Amino acid sequence: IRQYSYYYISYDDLKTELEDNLSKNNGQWTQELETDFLESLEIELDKVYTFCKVKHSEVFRRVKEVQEQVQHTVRLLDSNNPPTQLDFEILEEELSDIIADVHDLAKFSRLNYTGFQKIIKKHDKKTGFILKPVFQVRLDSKPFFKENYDELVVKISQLYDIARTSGAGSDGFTVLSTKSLFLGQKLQVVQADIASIDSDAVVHPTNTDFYIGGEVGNTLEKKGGKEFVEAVLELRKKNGPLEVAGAAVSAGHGLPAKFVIHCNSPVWGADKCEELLEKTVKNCLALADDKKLKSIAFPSIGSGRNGFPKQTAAQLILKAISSYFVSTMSSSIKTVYFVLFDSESIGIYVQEMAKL
Repeated sequence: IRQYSYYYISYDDLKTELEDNLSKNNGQWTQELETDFLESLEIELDKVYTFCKVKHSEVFRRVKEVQEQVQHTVRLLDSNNPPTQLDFEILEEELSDIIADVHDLAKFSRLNYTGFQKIIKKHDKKTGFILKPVFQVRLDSKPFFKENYDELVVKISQLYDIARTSGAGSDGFTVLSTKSLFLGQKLQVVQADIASIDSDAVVHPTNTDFYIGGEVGNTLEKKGGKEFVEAVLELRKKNGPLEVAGAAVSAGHGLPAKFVIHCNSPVWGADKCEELLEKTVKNCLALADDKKLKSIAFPSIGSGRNGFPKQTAAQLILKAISSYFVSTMSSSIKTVYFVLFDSESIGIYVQEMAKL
């Protein structure tokens, strides 16, 4: 049966009134009929307005109750107590009730708003009495709805663009492939200048002395300028040299990135070099979590001048990233970017990501 009141539309009785009065006066209208009709309109407007005001506060009270419930369940887990079957049942019932109310309120508001506009247009046309400006004043003093079609389309189109470009936006870098890990972390292959990527952290493969002359180092220096170079130099003095598989962080001065994570990857052929490449990646991720970062961008570390075969490097890096999020309780990292420039590397990473 539902609450009947959401099915109430003022236009229905207002139309009947307008038409019954027209018919009874042979299609003629009078100031007396106009006075009565404006009274009906004002009554209907107050009815619709007060209803909307009441229902919005009701929704608000119920969502607050919902928040307390879900908060309660989080606190249970924090205290090592299990969420219960009853808790899920109650939460789902409350939510489905709220959405029913929101959905019916949305419909009720739109249809009644359209109603007032349409009954006025009909009235002014059929009667020759121009009521639109006077009723507009009433309508504006009792706001219950506004279409704002332009703003609506703008926002919906933003969501369209975000979803279509897999979250980057069409003006942003290009996302080529996305895979989600079990806990929800996104792995994305992107084509871009890694220096222009505006992730929380960018990874700079380097050596024990923080040499910045590598490919990534160079593009960071191009983008970041003197501030980047000086920041790296300061990090070298403060941190000391980078051990193999070691990582260290500097501020991303002059860079879109907030932080630069510098790592010292092992050389291909060195003792335990594959294991050390994994450790390098996890150490980068650990530092990103340490700074509470939500995103980190890797180039293909190891496969450059360190001489790792591209497929092997990709396989090891993805293995380490997967391992890390399995091991790490409540990581802040939501997205890992793989910033690649050529087709073969893109192909290799896409192939390896599918194997997970």
